[PDB]
Amino acid sequence: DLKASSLRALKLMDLTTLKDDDTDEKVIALCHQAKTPVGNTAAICIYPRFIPIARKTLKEQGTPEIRIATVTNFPHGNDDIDIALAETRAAIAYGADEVDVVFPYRALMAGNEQVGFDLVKACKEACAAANVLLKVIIETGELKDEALIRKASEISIKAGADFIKTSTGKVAVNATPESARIMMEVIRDMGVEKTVGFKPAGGVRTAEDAQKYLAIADELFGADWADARHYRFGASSLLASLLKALGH
Ligand SMILES: [Mg+2]
Ligand SMILES: [Mg+2]
Repeated sequence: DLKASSLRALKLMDLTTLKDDDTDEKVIALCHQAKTPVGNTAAICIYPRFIPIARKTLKEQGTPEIRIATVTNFPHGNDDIDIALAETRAAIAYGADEVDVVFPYRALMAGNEQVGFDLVKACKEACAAANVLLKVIIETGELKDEALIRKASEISIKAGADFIKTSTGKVAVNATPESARIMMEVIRDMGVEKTVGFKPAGGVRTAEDAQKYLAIADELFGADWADARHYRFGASSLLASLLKALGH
């Protein structure tokens, strides 16, 4: 049923705005939108500079349980660990609940597996010390090949990713059911489904597509696995489509 999958998907959304024209007022509006008439999203995802006003806004409307996710090393996934760590420490100091860091995928495409491992591990150590979850964006659209998607997923998991996420939403190709299945198969094959969640992101716009992404999760790990600690939708306009499927 689409309605059951849509409500489920809504409660798993990282409701996102990551735009050149973002403003405090736009993030405040996103916070109000996260408190939907059928329930709250799992989180918002915003640039780090909007975290403090977002936290205040979420608290004052009585939804402090809507988590605050942000992005670092974003969107480029450069291989400078000092910079990626510095942005991650800034995100923490701002008040992030979760940091979505971009894996250095161009370095991996060049044959360097080590910098990706160290970059994820450095950011994880900072986040873990602050009780902040770390998601790792591997950019499946640029990786393109299934072997590289598996490898970037494997490196991120071994380096301590709490989530692996398909995409930044800033490149030509983002989440696809094919890329989602590959990444979830890595979680399954590595036996880390209890400690590593999955997050399709970018281009996920319809309730029909959200249903397909959850179906893959249900198929691989059972219908009870995809909770907020283990599954998120990185999306924006998807919320309107999920609500329309629900009667709002
Ligand atoms: Mg470099
Ligand atoms: Mg070393």
